[PDB]
Amino acid sequence: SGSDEELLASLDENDELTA
Amino acid sequence: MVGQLSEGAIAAIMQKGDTNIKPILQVINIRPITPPRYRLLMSDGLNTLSSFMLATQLNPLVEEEQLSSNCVCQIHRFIVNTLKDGRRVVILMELEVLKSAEAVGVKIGNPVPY
Repeated sequence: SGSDEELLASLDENDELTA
Repeated sequence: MVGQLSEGAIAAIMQKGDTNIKPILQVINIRPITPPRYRLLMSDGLNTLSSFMLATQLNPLVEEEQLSSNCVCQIHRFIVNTLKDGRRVVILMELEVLKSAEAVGVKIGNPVPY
């Protein structure tokens, strides 16, 4: 359902774009 | 007892993405993934889904064991974020604990991972 990393990246959509 | 939970809510959030619902869900388990941020495996009696994260304002509910494995809760406010890979993350902003883990006593039904 998602790595912890992309879950945490989802809190900051700018970070999610390049994760 | 699966009729005590909002069966179909997990599929509905994952598909329609609407946040105008107040689903009643069972907590299966809770894990810090980091000021700790808690990740929850939740069940609607039909499915389980682990892409749930608790707003840190609600951390005391976890730390004082009111939100804990097998408790039943009702979500009153949540946000949906959709990742590049198509996964959807639910942030739980407000909720009510309806029945303690101790009062429920079991995992309700036999939900399968979404």
